[PDB]
Amino acid sequence: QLQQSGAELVRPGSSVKISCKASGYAFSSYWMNWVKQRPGQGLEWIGQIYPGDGATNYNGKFKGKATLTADKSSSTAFMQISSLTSEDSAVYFCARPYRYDGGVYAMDYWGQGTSVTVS
Amino acid sequence: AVVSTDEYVARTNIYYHAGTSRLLAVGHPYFPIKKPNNNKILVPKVSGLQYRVFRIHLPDPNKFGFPDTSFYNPDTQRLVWACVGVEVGRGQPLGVGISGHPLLNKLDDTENASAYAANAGVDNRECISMDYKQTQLCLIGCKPPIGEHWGKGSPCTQVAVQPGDCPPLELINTVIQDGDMVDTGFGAMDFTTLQANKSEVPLDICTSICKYPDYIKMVSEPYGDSLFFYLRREQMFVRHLFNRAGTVGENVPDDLYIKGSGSTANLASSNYFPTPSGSMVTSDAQIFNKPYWLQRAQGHNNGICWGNQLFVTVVDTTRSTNMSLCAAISTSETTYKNTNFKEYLRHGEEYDLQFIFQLCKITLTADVMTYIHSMNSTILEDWNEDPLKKYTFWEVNLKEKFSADLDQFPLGRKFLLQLGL
Amino acid sequence: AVVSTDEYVARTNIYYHAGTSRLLAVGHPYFPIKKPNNNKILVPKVSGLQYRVFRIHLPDPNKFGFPDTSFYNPDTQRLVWACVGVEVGRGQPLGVGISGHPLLNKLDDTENASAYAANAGVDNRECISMDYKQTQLCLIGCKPPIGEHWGKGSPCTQVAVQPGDCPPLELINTVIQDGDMVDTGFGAMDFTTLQANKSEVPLDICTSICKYPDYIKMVSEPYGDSLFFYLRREQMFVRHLFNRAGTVGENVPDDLYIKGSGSTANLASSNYFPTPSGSMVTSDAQIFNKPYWLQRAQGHNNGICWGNQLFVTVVDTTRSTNMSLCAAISTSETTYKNTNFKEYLRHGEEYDLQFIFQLCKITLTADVMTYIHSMNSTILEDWNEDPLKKYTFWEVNLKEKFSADLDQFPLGRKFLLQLGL
Repeated sequence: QLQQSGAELVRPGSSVKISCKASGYAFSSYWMNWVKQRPGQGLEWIGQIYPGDGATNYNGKFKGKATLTADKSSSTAFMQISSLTSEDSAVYFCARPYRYDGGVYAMDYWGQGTSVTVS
Repeated sequence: AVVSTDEYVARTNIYYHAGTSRLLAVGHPYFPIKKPNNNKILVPKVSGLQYRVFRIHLPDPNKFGFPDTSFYNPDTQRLVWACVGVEVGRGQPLGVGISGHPLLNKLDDTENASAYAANAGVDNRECISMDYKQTQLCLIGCKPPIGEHWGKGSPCTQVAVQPGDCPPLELINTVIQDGDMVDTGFGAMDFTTLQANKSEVPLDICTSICKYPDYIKMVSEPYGDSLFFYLRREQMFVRHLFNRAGTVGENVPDDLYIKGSGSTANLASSNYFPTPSGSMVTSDAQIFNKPYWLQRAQGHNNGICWGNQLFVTVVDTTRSTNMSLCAAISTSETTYKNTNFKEYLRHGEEYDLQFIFQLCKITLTADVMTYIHSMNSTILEDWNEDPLKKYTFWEVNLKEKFSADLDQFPLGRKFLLQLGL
Repeated sequence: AVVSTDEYVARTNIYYHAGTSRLLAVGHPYFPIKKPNNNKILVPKVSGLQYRVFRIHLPDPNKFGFPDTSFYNPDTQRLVWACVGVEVGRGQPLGVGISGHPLLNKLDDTENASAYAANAGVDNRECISMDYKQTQLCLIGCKPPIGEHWGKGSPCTQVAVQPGDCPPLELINTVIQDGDMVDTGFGAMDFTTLQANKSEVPLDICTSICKYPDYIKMVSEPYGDSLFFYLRREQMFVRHLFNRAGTVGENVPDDLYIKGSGSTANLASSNYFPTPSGSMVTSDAQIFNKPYWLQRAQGHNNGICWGNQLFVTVVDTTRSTNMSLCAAISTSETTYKNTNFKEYLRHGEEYDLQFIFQLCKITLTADVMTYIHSMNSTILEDWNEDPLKKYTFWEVNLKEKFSADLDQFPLGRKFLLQLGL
């Protein structure tokens, strides 16, 4: 069970911090994966975080735009977006790696999705 | 400043022989057998891999009844026993034991692989045994022996230990006790507090502490009472090279390799561990059943048994043979049935300690009394309860074993022949 | 012309003992543990396969405060410490480590094959470990130790190096720093700059340089300050015989064989590489925990510690035991789950250096000053900042450790007993 934040409306140039709270398992063993989907369009990979030491990999497209963090004490993942534009309006999803610290065999548990409007 | 005992301890010409009859120990090699509902030990754990610490009790030479007492002045001086010869007799045939674990944490064989190993599921533990590293050693002194081992150090008050975090190490000095285990090839550490797994090593050391004599510390000791003589012989080699199942506690820095793909996409456990093996055991390499002449000690205490005590620590894995004995539940059917026979394991140890003691006298002058007092106040207090009651050791009483006729004993004859006069 | 120090260095009758308390080193056997985002080292790499280079700092005998100073003239002469006895104490139990790589470049087993091996696809790397070659060595001098290793030489300005072209070799002399790696069976070379592969050898030497003491060069050294005494003991044998995956860098001349066909049509990699194995480790073969009396040096510098410095290089793989310690993420379920335990690896090293120094005096005559000046101008300048700041070594300060009572120490007793008077 993963819980994401409610809908956001932010003005161009602003910034947003969105959470994904983990529950029903031991968070301290798993990364968190994040993707992006624009209205009526496909899926794109943003990055994934190892909460333990804050290590993370970036999709080049989201290098300066995205930063990932996580609160081990409360088992929650966070993603912040900077210098928001019309292209950042989309539904964002958090998703757990199937195999502990490995990122193969697909994403087996997804969050409900959080909608962000830049306007 | 500390000084050799030769300074204040006078040597008489009287010599006595003393020896245990024949010590015997029988039990289970890996763990003690006890009542489940109960806690009373029915059968003890007896293994060739344990330390044997003998607490030798000597008759107080001052209370002793010598035929002649003209050799000294009971007013100005006192008497102490000095150990001059020791013979640690061993009695079973030479042989090698073997220890394992039904659920040893052993993923795959990393000594040589033809294809990338599968994938760790849940519990990939195997029933595995090994022949521990060979060790022969003998420590003698008037104080109990001291060992070292790695244990879980106390954490720094900062970053809250996340569950599963690697525990901090700390070299811990301890008193070696009779029954303690010897490093078997996995080093000297406290496996109970450093391995939650409970399956990293064989059952016999699995929830114990393997200790190693802290030779450095003991010899640095100012007075050198803990050990004034020792013999050590240890050898070991790598039999097998394995992998550890479990989850990466610390990941392999990616600057050390090129990411794989497909099968090699996921890194296999690089938490390798070897299986020890103390090679062949031999007569020519025996340390025991030979007399040790403690004439010149490297420490300042030259074999003086203050407190009429004497410690003999031993470890001999050259006679570690375990014998399996099985009894039939029924003596009928002429067809073998594994269910008809109850299989067991037992190991026996046979010792025989022998000593040659030299009577000594100490004129209790001012200086001498000041020195001895500083060194160990109890010396004087006892002269004209147990301080180590908390520890344990094979208690050996020799108060009724002293004999002036060395002639009549094997260690005795050897001594006379060796010392000529 | 160079001359023995016995020529211009006078020997007094004063002797001092000095020793480290007990050095201890704990860390990860293969690589350092650090913060991913960061670069600060959280846990250092500590392996029995690294060199330990101790930079021993001695109190300036000229600034020192002796009870008596009549033994020399502070106007015509100066004082220098001379190393006369060393005891490298080692403290963990004997044992053998083990190193591997999760993606080692090992195609097939070439030691014995029943049918021609398949065909190299993409990434045929295997998770493989091995027991490195045994090495015990001790170098002592007043200058840091120097090693040799093969590295990538500079190319000749001609034929533009085609990518993938074999890199040129060049024996490179270097200063052996504390923490450097010892040849482990793959020779002394720079694997980082000579193996793009990053999978030819185990992780612990994988991106390091394995250096070998350049004994030839150091002994040829005119003044012989870099090393005036040494002990070396190395052994190794071939455990396994493998193949290397990758592509033919240099093809096998066809005059060396008859073309095959079908399966044997295509030649298998003949880029063989063996797996090393330093056999069994033994007490009888120990180099340490024995005193070394540096009385007659083979070089011209007979143990004079110019600069009040002293270098002690050591390598001991006879105590390379690595201990795996795993912590449970949860202490609930009574069913083993590999996911419930985080496995780690740690290795501990224990040292204890002890020395006996002899005070010496040098009357600063003209000739003497010309000589010493040519030899090493700093000598005189310092008499009545760190020149090796670039290099790193285990710093050891003994300025507060000298004692005139050799009597009170184990190495000291040994020395007195050995030298009689």
